[PDB]
Amino acid sequence: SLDELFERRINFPDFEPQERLARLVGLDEHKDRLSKILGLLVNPYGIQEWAKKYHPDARAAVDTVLRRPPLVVLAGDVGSGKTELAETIGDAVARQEDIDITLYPLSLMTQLVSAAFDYTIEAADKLKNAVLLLIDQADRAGVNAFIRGIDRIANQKLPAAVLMCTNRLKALDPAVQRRAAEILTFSRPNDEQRHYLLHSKLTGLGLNSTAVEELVRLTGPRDPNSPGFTFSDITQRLIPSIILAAYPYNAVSVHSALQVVNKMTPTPAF
Amino acid sequence: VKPSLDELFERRINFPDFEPQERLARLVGLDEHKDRLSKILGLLVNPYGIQEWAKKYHPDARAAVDTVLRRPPLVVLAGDVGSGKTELAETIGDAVARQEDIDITLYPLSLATRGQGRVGEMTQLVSAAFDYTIEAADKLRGAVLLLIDQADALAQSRENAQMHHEDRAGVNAFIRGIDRIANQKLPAAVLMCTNRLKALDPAVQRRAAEILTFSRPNDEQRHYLLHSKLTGLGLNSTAVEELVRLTGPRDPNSPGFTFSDITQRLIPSIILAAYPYNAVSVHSALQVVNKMTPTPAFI
Amino acid sequence: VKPSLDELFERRINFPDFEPQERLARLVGLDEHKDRLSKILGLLVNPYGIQEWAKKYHPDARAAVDTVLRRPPLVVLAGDVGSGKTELAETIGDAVARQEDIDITLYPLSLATRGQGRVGEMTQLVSAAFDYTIEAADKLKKARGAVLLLIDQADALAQSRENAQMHHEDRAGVNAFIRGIDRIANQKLPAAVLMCTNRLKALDPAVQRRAAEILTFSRPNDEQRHYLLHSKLTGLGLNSTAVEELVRLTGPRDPNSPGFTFSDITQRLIPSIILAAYPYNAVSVHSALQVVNKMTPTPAFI
Amino acid sequence: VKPSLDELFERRINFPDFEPQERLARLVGLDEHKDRLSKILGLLVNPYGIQEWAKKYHPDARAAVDTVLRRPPLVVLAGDVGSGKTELAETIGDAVARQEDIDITLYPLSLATRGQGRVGEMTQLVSAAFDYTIEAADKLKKARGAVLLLIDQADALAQSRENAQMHHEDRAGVNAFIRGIDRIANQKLPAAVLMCTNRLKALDPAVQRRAAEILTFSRPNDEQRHYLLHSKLTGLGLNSTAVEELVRLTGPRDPNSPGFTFSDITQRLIPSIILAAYPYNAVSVHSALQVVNKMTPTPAFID
Amino acid sequence: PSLDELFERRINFPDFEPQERLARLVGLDEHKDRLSKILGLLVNPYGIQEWAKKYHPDARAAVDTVLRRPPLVVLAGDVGSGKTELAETIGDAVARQEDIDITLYPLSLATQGRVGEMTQLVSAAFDYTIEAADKLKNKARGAVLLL
Amino acid sequence: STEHVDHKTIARFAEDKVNLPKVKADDFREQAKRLQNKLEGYLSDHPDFSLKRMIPSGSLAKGTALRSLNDIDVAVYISGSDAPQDLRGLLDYLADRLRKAFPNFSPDQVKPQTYSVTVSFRGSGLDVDIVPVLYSGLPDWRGHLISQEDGSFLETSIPLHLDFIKARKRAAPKHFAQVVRLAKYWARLMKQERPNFRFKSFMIELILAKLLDNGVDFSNYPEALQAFFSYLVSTELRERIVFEDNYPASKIGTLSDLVQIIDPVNPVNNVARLYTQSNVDAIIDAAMDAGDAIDAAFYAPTKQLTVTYWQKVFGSSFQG
Amino acid sequence: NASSYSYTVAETQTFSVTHARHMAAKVATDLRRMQRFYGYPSDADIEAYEEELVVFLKAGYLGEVSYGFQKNNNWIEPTLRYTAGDLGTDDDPGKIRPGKDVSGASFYSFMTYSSKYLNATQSEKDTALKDLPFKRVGAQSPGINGYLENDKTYSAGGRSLTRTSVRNFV
Ligand SMILES: Nc1ncnc2c1ncn2[C@@H]1O[C@H](COP(=O)(O)OP(=O)(O)OP(=O)(O)O)[C@@H](O)[C@H]1O
Ligand SMILES: Nc1ncnc2c1ncn2[C@@H]1O[C@H](COP(=O)(O)OP(=O)(O)OP(=O)(O)O)[C@@H](O)[C@H]1O
Ligand SMILES: Nc1ncnc2c1ncn2[C@@H]1O[C@H](COP(=O)(O)OP(=O)(O)OP(=O)(O)O)[C@@H](O)[C@H]1O
Ligand SMILES: Nc1ncnc2c1ncn2[C@@H]1O[C@H](COP(=O)(O)OP(=O)(O)OP(=O)(O)O)[C@@H](O)[C@H]1O
Ligand SMILES: [Mg+2]
Repeated sequence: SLDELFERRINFPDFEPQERLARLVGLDEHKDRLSKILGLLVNPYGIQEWAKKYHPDARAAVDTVLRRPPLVVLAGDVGSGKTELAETIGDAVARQEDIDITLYPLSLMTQLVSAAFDYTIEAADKLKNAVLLLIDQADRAGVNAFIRGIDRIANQKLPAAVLMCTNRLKALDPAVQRRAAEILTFSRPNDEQRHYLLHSKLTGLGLNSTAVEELVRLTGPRDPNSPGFTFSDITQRLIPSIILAAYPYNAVSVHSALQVVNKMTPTPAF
Repeated sequence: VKPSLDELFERRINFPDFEPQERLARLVGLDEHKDRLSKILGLLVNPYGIQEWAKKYHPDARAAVDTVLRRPPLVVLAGDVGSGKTELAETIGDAVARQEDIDITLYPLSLATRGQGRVGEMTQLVSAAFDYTIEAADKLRGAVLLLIDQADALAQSRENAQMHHEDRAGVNAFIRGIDRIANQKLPAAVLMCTNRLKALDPAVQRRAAEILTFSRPNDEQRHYLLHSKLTGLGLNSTAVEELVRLTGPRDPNSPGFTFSDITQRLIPSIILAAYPYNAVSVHSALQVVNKMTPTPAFI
Repeated sequence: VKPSLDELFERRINFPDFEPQERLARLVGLDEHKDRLSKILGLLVNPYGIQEWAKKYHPDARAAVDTVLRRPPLVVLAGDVGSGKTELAETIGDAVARQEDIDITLYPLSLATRGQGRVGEMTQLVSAAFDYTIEAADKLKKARGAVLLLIDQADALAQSRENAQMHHEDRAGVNAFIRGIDRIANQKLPAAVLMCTNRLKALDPAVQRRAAEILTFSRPNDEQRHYLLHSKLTGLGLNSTAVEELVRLTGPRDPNSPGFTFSDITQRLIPSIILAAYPYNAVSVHSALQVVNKMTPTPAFI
Repeated sequence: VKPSLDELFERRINFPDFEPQERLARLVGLDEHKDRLSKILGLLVNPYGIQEWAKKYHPDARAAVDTVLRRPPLVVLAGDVGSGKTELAETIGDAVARQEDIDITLYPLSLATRGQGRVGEMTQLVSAAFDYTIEAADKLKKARGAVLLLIDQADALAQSRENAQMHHEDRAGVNAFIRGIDRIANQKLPAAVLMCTNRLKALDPAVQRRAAEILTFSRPNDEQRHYLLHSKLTGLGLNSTAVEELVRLTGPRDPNSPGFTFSDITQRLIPSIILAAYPYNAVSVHSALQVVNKMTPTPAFID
Repeated sequence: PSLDELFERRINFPDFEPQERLARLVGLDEHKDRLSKILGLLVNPYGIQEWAKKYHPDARAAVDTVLRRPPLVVLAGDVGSGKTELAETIGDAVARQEDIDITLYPLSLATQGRVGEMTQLVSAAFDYTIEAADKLKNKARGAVLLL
Repeated sequence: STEHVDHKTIARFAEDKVNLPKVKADDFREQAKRLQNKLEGYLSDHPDFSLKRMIPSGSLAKGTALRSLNDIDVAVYISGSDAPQDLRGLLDYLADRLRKAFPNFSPDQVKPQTYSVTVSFRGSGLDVDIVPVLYSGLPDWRGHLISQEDGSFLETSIPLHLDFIKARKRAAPKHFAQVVRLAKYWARLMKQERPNFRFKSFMIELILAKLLDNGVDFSNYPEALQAFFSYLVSTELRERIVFEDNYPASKIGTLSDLVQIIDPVNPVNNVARLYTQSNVDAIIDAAMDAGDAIDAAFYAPTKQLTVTYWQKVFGSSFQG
Repeated sequence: NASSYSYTVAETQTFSVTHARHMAAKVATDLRRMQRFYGYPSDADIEAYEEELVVFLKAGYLGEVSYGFQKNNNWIEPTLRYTAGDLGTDDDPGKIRPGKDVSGASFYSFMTYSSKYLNATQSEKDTALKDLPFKRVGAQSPGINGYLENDKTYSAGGRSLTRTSVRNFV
């Protein structure tokens, strides 16, 4: 039940979070929506001032946005960069609202969840400025315990939000999804994501920039029916095979890498 | 009480041995499969070799090498029936023993892990199997290969409804052993062969470092096979061409012969048709293949 | 606590014997199957014949002859109902026994091997049945005897695992059969496995590839129908003109219909002819014609 | 824990007895079925009868008589509903018991042999039921007695394995059913299996080939309808012209229309004629004509 | 089949959560009134019997037919329009409107193909409903809602 | 066993599923306080108006409110000869005075009912249920309340009732109020499961207050609940409950009522007067079953079983 | 379409300590319920009785045990007797009548040993009774003033306790 055992601790605004946010590629649209949706959930006052400045006469538009339960669900493949976004998103929101933000990650049972929520509300009541709780990875009583803790935060006018990272949306409890204010889906890596993924790993393999561009193209959706390479495929199949084919009597070659990718077939969608 | 070793592990095999390297030599068309499987296993038993390779050509690229080395020690051989999955896995240890100049021991898992149906027996039998494999590897210098000859029976998908809770638990104990070997640096690798890849649990499938598919032989493969096997039967090259044609898909929808269809069905049937009164005849050898139909395949 | 032999293995048949001999001679049209079965079973007990055959004709090639012997000793008999799959499978060991001057024992696998429902029982019962077969064959290993393991209803014991409705236990039993066949083959034990099925297509694809031979049985053709009737109608006072009309009528009356089986003629047609005359009359051509026209063959699987 | 007789086999019937004799003789139009059925069943009890026949008529045909005895003692009663399959199957042992001067016990197979879903349960229940059949006959094997195994709901137990909508255990239950039949034939036991089905085509081809005889039951013709109506309309003051009218009307009125069954005449038409008169009126010719015209025969199966 | 296995999460009315949810929902104001009216009349028809005594004392048959009505209200419509939110929370408005406690039994049919399962889930749902509704018989002490 | 479910497990269950959230409860009290303040202002403009005061009388004012609260309970004191004597017309009179008191509300939003008059808000607020009290100036706002069960006039003081409750809440800072909610939650579940089960909320508070006066410890919820249950079964509700907060015990004398739980304000008024033997048996059986469960949970070997026993007391929402 | 399914069952479990603790736990509940209304038996005593019952149920030595109040050599209400049986129905503890005249009666426990206890060698008993909480005096069997009501049965995996409650005559 000790604060040390539950979570690492990161204060925003901090320099590391800002610089990791710059590292993130292909998630710009997610970064904006996640910042603004978290920004309104913690600080309702913030949008109202924007409202009266640009559309004060209007009240029906803002009132839908004003009242939402404080859960955000980030769903994507394993290693999709969704975890990196949630750890640093609190910093981005901080600069928007220009208020200090504190983040509590979570390990990956009913009793472990309740304290995390109870600790979160304790600190969040006193600040009255916000507090970010991230359940980094995700029996029935524990499911209930998580539901209950969200309800407490929503009933009380608390600047606190819950981020939940789950690999798949199929099995999410219906009571959980109704409570989530927003559901974010993280698809298979785009051209921007696949380049930076491939460019770092192919470092020192003697492959010129032109080659890694052609790998980005080949690991792509192609026809609208075809899905394109997942994160797992590139890092756990493509790049390993490239090294394995060269080992042990040759170096990797642009021709050899090209033959690996063309033969390789991306995993099908659900 | 701990189950006996022979209760779980059938007959253990040691490499290098003469029988394995000759059985590996007899395989035809699996040269690409051999190299990848021999490289993966060699890296799983000995990780020092890739570091030497990196220095020669790509010393800077530490992160690239780590993606290979850090993969789990599980390789699944799946594909069509009679395609050389079981043959390659039993004898590939010899090629790894000779390249790395260490002796290797192969532990084949028995169907006794299913047990007598006492609750908790499945979990304990499968756990004890991984325990023995880890024990031998922890003391090693040497290499320990864990082989599952029929993986689809031992670790079927837990989603499926027509299976017991003891059945699913044995699948769960099976997942835990693979991870448990992976955390430790032991020189051990797990090979499993299944006719049906879709029967395996998804958690197993993601854990495998690599999945090698075995299929029915193509025009070039059947030709190379038929020459080596039909040697000394007095069959001319024009005849073996027609045998290559006849041992393929006779319809776009039909599959064509497997490796086993040629070596264990067609060849003995050619000879047995002559035995014991007459010599092998082109006319007779052509008449037996036309009667014969390839082994059917799964939907 | 191992299961008993009587719990897994029906009644054992011993050869040579005068009944299996007499039953085997009654079979019509199976001469090629008898020959191939004798070649496979004969080489199983005595591999020298093919090695002597190699020297005379193909001495330079010993891979090919070694290929005949090292394969698994599984023969599948499949085809139409009532066509002699089961009769031939039971009595073939007699013919092999006399020719090889050897004693052979036949083990019929019982359908009790599937079990009563506890987990692992089917895998335990099937594997147990092979241990008995392996142990007996080890004692007789030129081998001083052979062991034949017969699986009379193949589709129930070995079903394609792709079928969704079966239980996980059922697929586990098929795998136990697969490992059993491989197990006998890896050792040089003089044991063979024979399985008969009405439905070859239901059998698992991994079962089929391990079969050394697959023998197909069908319903008798015009000639086969003539020999079978002529021998059975001896002493019934029917001339050759009447039996010619019986052969025509026992043939398929419709281009798509099957026509009479072997079982149809011996166990249905000729008995019905006798019994209509019984007990107050002799067999009449007029009566023999009428019972045949009324009778229809047994239908076939689509 | 061996399954008990009662769970597998319902309630056995013994022969000879007064009830079965009375019911059998009431059957109209099954004379050629009785003789056929009593010949086969009598030849299983006493093989000498046919052997003596061969000597007198066909001495040279030694193989022929052996074929009649070695067949699997299976007969199939199939045909239209309410035609007498179950009534004849049940009572046929009585006429056999009296003529062969022995006592016959009829075991009616229960549908409990299908089980309640355990893996292999059906195969072991069906197997154990044949074991009991064989135990009872093994003691009895001139035969001291005869055993009859009845399966009136036969299409439910033996279904063609080619059908897609059935479990693996359903297909294993047919195979166990097959092997049990083969097991009875292999031994000399005086036991015969009789099975009745509404749909002969639903039965498995492997079952149908082992049928030593297949008996086809159909709806009554004018003669059988006349005898049946005349027998049970006696005493109701209905004249010869009236019963003739009722016989015409209880027949197929079109190529499409199937015509009246045996059960429709006995268990529907006659009691409805009585109930219309009951309880304040006598049976009237005009009432009987109204009742027949209202009533329609039972629809037949498409196959 | 267990009550826990059959009926997912049981909802008890009145409660402030469903009351607030039902106020938030928009575009179904006409449906709210009707559904609350129709359900209230079906679960609590006692008011009609006092009404009937003053106006039509002789008409026993007429009041019987209102007590015997099949209490089925159907929500047919294009998905995602908010009718599932309405169905789950409409019971809170009926409890306060009728001043009686209500329990809600929610069944999800789409959430195997096994033969007889349709009948197993449907009949068992009505059996638990009728067990609970029989204990409330007499004004009724409460109501039961099967969804 | 007690390791699987303890006092804490009951306390956290009460916040999550039994208690009404404080933010919701204060907001509900603010609807009433606005109506009260409007009545004070209108009374200042018109001294002859009959509706001299409005006082919150319900669980929300007691701090015993449940998550399942139907509506806010307030009492309005009617003064002056204009008020009709019959129940039907007194309510109509009150509604008419209320509409005149609140000009902004629509006439149809104020609705007379069987034993009270309801004011319903337009958007998302709870109706306010107003019980008419006939007031003739007696001290501590004593008057003739309208009984919500049958409509009979009861002479009592609601402000004194509130002081009684608050004295017990001062005797057990947070626990007495929590045990009252737990007992009222159990009773509400019991009302739907057991026919002939009737149990008044005010009455439950009177019975629990006696046990608190008797030294029963409320610091442990399982133990205190079991004492409340063991009292009901042992006593069988045939022992009279009387409090000397405002009058001597002798003053009641003799009553022929089957259940005797006396108003601490008025010795003539018996809260249990409407309770019958058929009601009493149903309470005792449920109190027996409830006590069997809580004790079975104390010796239960596993948590799965221990939760199931507690579900007999608190229903399906208890998951432990 | 649609489908049918088959199922498998695990091997039937031997009666174990958990099974014994499942039944003994419900007994201790009935003793505590009795204490609440009649002041006996003690909390500390209830545990000793429960722990003894586990040892005896696990060993199979037990046949019948009775707890409750007695006048002279006759049990009086409340008095609960549990009988070991081979046979499944498992019930929740409770259903203890209160308000009965305890009078000058006292609490007492009597236990009847099973056939298996009588056959077992005494060295064998000590190994099975190794963990017993207290030694027990013997051979003072009481009677029953009133009639006997079978109200509850507790069932473990293999074995069951059938309980009868003594009912005073009215
Ligand atoms: N590619 C190949 N080259 C030469 N021989 C082969 C080849 N594939 C199969 N065979 C022959 O076929 C036989 C059976 O193959 P094997 O059983 O090893 O694979 P498998 O059929 O996939 O295993 P399973 O029994 O699980 O189907 C071997 O004895 C081998 O000699
Ligand atoms: N080729 C044949 N020549 C003569 N008679 C035959 C032949 N085949 C079958 N019969 C007759 O048919 C009977 C039944 O055949 P059998 O049961 O042995 O094979 P099967 O019917 O194919 O096996 P299954 O029981 O699986 O259908 C035999 O008793 C035999 O008299
Ligand atoms: N040939 C017949 N003559 C007179 N009555 C008959 C005849 N056949 C059937 N019935 C009447 O029908 C009744 C039931 O017949 P039965 O049960 O044998 O018909 P079934 O269709 O063969 O039965 P099932 O449908 O159960 O197999 C008998 O009691 C009898 O009254
Ligand atoms: N029989 C009665 N005699 C005197 N006063 C009563 C009586 N019943 C209710 N009251 C008064 O009404 C007030 C409300 O008690 P009530 O029984 O309505 O419970 P409640 O507080 O409304 O609880 P809930 O709203 O949770 O049901 C009490 O404070 C009490 O002063
Ligand atoms: Mg209230």
